[PDB]
Formats: sequence, C-alpha cells, structure tokens
Amino acid sequence: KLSEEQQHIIAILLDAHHKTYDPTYADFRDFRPPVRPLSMLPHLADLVSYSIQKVIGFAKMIPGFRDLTSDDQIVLLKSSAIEVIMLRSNQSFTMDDMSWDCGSQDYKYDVTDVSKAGHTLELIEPLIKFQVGLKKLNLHEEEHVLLMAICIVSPDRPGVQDAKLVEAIQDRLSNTLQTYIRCRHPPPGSHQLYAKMIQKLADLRSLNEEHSKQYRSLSFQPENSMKLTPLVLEVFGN
Amino acid sequence: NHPMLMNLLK
Ligand SMILES: [O]C(=O)[C][C]OC1=[C][C]=C(C2345B678B9%10%11B6%12%13B96%14B%109%15B%1172B932B437B%1285B%1363C%14%1527C2=[C][C]=C(C([O])(C(F)(F)F)C(F)(F)F)[C]=[C]2)[C]=[C]1
Repeated sequence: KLSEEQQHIIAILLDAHHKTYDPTYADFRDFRPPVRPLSMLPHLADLVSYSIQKVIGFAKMIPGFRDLTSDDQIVLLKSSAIEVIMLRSNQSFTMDDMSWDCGSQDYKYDVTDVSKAGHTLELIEPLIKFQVGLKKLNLHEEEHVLLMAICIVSPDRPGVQDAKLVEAIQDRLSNTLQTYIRCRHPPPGSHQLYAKMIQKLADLRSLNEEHSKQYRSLSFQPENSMKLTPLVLEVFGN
Repeated sequence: NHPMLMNLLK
C-alpha cells in the first residue's frame, strides 16, 4: 500500500534529517560555555539558535514546502520552531536520568539547567512528560522525521495565508505516515500509533503556548534579551 | 521584517 511516491517522501525526509542533525554535537563547542541568576541562558540560547538553523535546513527539504510563498514559509517556521526543537531533542533525551545528553557531561542538560535559563516548572514538567511519552512510543526514524514535517506544515498556524495549500502538503505527509504505520510498524507497537502521534502534536501546541509566555516574560527584561541571539529574537520576538 | 529567516530560507 506504501506507494512509490510515499517511499520517496520518506527517503527525502530521512536524508533531510541526517543532513541537519549532528549526533556528535561537535558544534556545541562554539556556543557560549554552560555555567552551573540565569547562568545557563547564554549557552542554551546559543543551542536554540543553532537548532533553529537546523530546523530551517530540514524544513527546506520537506516535499512541497518550497512551493509556499516566502511569507507562509516564514510563519510556519516561526510558529513551529520551538516545537520541532523539542521534538528533535528527543533524540538526545534519555530516560536513564531524564536529561538531554548531547555527548558529554558539559552538554548534558537536566531540569535544573532548563530552570537556570529562566524557565519554570509550568513548562518543564509537561516538557519532561512529553519527552517520556514520545520516547515510550519508540518511533521508527521514519515516523520521527514524518512527525517533524507534519508539525511544521500545519494549516492552523497563526498568520498562514494559503491554508489550503499548507493543508494539501500536510495531507500528503499524513497519508504517508498513516500508510507507513499500517504497512511497516508491527503490532502491538502500531496500536493507535497515528492517533498517539497526533496527540503529541497537540501536546507540542500547549508547550509552544507556555514557552511563548515564559519567553515573553523573560525577553521583556533587557538584561535577559541582551543574552539572547539575533536569530532567536527575530524568530521568537523582541 | 525577517532578514535572517529569509536568508536562511534562500
Ligand atoms: O543538532 C541538533 O539540532 C540537536 C540540538 O540538540 C538540542 C536542542 C535543543 C535542546 C533543548 B531541550 B528542551 B530542553 B528545552 B528545549 B529543547 B531546547 B533546550 B533543551 B532546553 C530547550 C530550550 C532552551 C532555551 C529556551 C529559551 O526560551 C531560553 F533560552 F530559555 F530563553 C530560548 F529563548 F528559546 F532559547 C527554550 C527551550 C536540547 C538538545
């Protein structure tokens, strides 16, 4: 049932993810150093800024994404950026000790590190629960990259002009995901997997909303906004 | 409005 077109889509997204996710985390050496006051804000702001660039690189390779206007590409990335970053971070998350392990002790981030960047349990608690629930899905990488692509091209994002085209692109990805699970994910792990994955997209919307609140509060203070990056300020707001 | 986003999208 998985058409030739649908395997091609999966192959592109798998390649797009491999070209934009460095599992060695080598570039983390270029960030401002972590310090363990919002002592982790400079380092984690650099990390998020680095992640935005990777998310843009991935989005540019989603089939159909380039057929959107520049305005629609921008609003989709602006709205989805923090969700895809949280999604992508699941690859580094470990349930061994509920942390994001990016290759070394310096680049291992726990709830204390996120709190030392300015965020509170109102975000961090549902964030950890999201990372655990996503991990418990044990997605195929095929499912992981499809979920990221579907996240980005959502027609209900604020500011979308051409919602009909956005929905068309997303529908092709969703049908690809549904068919992949049916034909390639064996039971019992396949049980209601598509519904559970869409529920995770709903979770990300709520995490996005709470991150926006805390970011607005954080960035409202110039002492904090000084520690952000230009790209982060452009994407998330001033 | 979004020059850095635009340039990365190029
Ligand atoms: O190669 C790759 O791409 C893989 C890149 O690995 C990654 C990327 C991202 C993360 C993370 B994970 B969830 B925890 B939160 B969220 B993800 B992102 B960091 B760590 B912290 C994160 C985070 C930090 C800073 C803010 C800010 O709100 C703050 F800095 F606090 F102001 C910001 F403004 F958004 F930056 C918001 C969210 C871990 C590993």
